[PDB]
Amino acid sequence: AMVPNVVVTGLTLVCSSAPGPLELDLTGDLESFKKQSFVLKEGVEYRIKISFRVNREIVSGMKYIQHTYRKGVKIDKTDYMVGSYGPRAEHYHFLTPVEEAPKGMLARGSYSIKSRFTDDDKTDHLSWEWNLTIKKDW
Repeated sequence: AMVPNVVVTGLTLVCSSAPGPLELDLTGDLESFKKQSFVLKEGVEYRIKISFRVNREIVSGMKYIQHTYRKGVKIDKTDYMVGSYGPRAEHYHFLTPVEEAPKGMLARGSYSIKSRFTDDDKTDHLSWEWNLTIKKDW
C-alpha cells in the first residue's frame, strides 16, 4: 500500500521495422534509463505510446511534454494534449502522431529526451529522462 490515483507505467516507441521491443518500464528505477538508449534507423516512422492508469477519480487536462536535447543543448519542445480520464481497470494508452526519426549523416547520433506527464493542476504525475541514438542501420 498505497495506490496513487494516477500511475504512469510505460513508454513504448512503436516502430514496425524495429527488430526488437523499445519499451521503458516507468514503474522501476527511472535513473537507469540515463545510461541506456533506444536505437532507431534514420528516417524511420514511429509513434511514442505513453501507458498510464487512473484508479479512483477523474483527472482533467492530462498533458504529455517532451523536451529534446542534443549533447545537453535543448533543441525542441513538443506538448501533446492527452485529455480528461476517469478511473478504470485497464491501462490507458496515449499515442503521439506518427513522426520520422532524423535522417542524413549530420542529423545522426545521440539525443536525450526529458519527458513529463502532467495535468491542468500541474501535477507531476511522472518525470523521466531517456535517450535515442539515430544510426544508419539497425
